[PDB]
Amino acid sequence: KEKWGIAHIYSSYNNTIIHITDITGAETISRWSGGMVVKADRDEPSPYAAMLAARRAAEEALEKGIVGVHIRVRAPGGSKSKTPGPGAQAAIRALARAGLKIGRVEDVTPIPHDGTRPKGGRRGRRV
Amino acid sequence: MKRRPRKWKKKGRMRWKWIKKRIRRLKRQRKKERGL
Amino acid sequence: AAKDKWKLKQWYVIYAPDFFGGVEVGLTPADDPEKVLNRVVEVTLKDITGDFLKGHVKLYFQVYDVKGQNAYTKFKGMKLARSYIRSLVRRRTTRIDGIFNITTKDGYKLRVMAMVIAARRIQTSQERAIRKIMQEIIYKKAEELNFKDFVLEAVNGKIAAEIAKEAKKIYPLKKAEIRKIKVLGEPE
Amino acid sequence: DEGYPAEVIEIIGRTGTTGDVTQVKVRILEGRDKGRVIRRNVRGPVRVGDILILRETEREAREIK
RNA sequence: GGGACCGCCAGUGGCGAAGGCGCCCGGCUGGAACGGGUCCGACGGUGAGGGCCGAAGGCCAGGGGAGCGAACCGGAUUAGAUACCCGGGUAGUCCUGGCUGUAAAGGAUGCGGGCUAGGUGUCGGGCGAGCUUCGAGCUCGCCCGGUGCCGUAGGGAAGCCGUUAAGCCCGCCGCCUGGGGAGUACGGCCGCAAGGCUGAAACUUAAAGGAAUUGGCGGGGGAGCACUACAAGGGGUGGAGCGUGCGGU
RNA sequence: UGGAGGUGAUUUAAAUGCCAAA
Ligand SMILES: [Mg+2]
Ligand SMILES: [Mg+2]
Ligand SMILES: [Mg+2]
Ligand SMILES: [Mg+2]
Ligand SMILES: [Mg+2]
Ligand SMILES: [Mg+2]
Ligand SMILES: [Mg+2]
Ligand SMILES: [Mg+2]
Ligand SMILES: [Mg+2]
Ligand SMILES: [Mg+2]
Ligand SMILES: [Mg+2]
Ligand SMILES: [Mg+2]
Ligand SMILES: [Mg+2]
Repeated sequence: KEKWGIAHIYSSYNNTIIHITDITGAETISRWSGGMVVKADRDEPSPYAAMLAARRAAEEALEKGIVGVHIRVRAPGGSKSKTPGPGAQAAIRALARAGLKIGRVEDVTPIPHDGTRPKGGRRGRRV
Repeated sequence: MKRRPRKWKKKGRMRWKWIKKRIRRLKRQRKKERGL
Repeated sequence: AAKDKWKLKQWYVIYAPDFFGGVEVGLTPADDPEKVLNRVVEVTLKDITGDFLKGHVKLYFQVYDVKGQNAYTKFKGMKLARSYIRSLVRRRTTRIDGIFNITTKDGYKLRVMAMVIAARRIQTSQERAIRKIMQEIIYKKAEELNFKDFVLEAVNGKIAAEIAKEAKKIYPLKKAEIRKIKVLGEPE
Repeated sequence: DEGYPAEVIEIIGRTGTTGDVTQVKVRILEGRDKGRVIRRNVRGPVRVGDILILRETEREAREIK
């Protein structure tokens, strides 16, 4: 019939990870990060690295019979930043251009109800 | 110690907190030399 | 070698539980049939029954039995989408939450989270009165029905309509919902 | 391999560290994405009706004020 | 499996003497506002001595230890870097029973009483009128008590304050008397310790201190401009020999 | 029109003041 999967996208200020699994989440189809396609640490979070990694992952998934995906995009969350980096939308767009159908899109950043304390002291980074 | 909020102003002097620490260091030494 | 290990997998069909129709919801790959147990799949209510209104309701089904190429599921929990609840909460309104532990007629342990939104800011005593009304209605319904009927009424919106009708006596309302359900234990 | 021709339809404004770059909007004339309208950064003098040769057509420049 | 913490709603919003207090249900308990042809009958204000409460940190015994993190151990930056930045990390932060009694503990404004234009928000109670889906609901007006803003007379060096006075009057207690030496020395009391409360002189000095003005400056913001600015370009000087000017000898 | 608060951020390195004035 139709084999649908899930694309988990992890976006921070330092890197991007694109991880395609099956509908239940328990079996991995492909997994590509920014440091696997570019050679400079400075370029790992850039949008272009996101496009390259997304294209590699989409090809590997298409060869194995996946037809479309649902998307789950997240920032680090927790006691770290709640805002996704610059490579989220670029990764989302490059999946559709590569041949997959796109289902529903949502963000699953984990948000505390007044949880743990953040690193940096009571004055924070002083640069 | 007694409060002199005029001492906390920074024009023409060093920080009052560290003057206080220096005074307290100097007072420990006199106390220890007394008991001997 | 890696491409060799992929070819050993077979694809299993996942079915909805009996009282949701028992329709197909997807396929999962696995090499050994025992590894399919306890896997969880999330689907919306709109897929089960076509209606573009109930697309923010998410249901969780868990695998328990495999026979041939088919896997069968049990109801596990329900939740409303984050973007939907995040849009109801505004300034100059009041949000009332109540979290209750219940037992159905046939000894099922559930935890239920219900939410109510009022048209304006209200005093805390009125919040307590509304929460008490919610507790009474939910306890009576749980004592009255069986597990399947309770779940169906919780996702169809009937309990929320009853709660709103009863709680209009304290203050006019804007919304009333069952926010979340999780199953805690099962009969022996 | 030989690029894709695109045509300038609007000038937006100057940018860059020393004001050497212009942002424009182009419409693709060839390939898979014929007809699409995207914005780009161009170096050198340019006017409406010029034709650019793009080596790739999936990168879009960040909008300026 | 574990320890800490209760997001959005949340509001110059609420409660408390101050410090402080925010998930939900049940039990015990303190204070205040409004309504009152109820009772007592000046029983009141302030308060030297004296008493109780009191953030964080620290100390003494016994538990706990997720995250963060004085000291400390490594990696960088730098002329150096005992720091700022990055990876780790002990005490501590949490619970029970005690000690300590300190903060820009700031409304930098002690407490009670009478009086002296207005305007406009918001929280609690009461009264009147009009709606209503009959709601412990909505809108408007007035009285009392809290909590904000703009402002008349008056006050003030001015900033500003102005029925929530820093205005005019009737009370009681505390404190101050140019800048430093100094919150030090000596004596005493208190504390396990760390420390707390009390507190001079010889000598030195012509200002120290406050509010506002005009400029100049900022590794502050905005707007503009220049080939003795850059960007895009064309030609060069800096290396050699010589002409000429300057320093030195 | 003019004010009072709150939450976020803020891209390497960059020390000093001599002849004078008399
Ligand atoms: Mg890397
Ligand atoms: Mg620096
Ligand atoms: Mg003074
Ligand atoms: Mg560190
Ligand atoms: Mg305070
Ligand atoms: Mg009222
Ligand atoms: Mg008032
Ligand atoms: Mg005023
Ligand atoms: Mg002494
Ligand atoms: Mg020049
Ligand atoms: Mg140039
Ligand atoms: Mg030469
Ligand atoms: Mg200097």
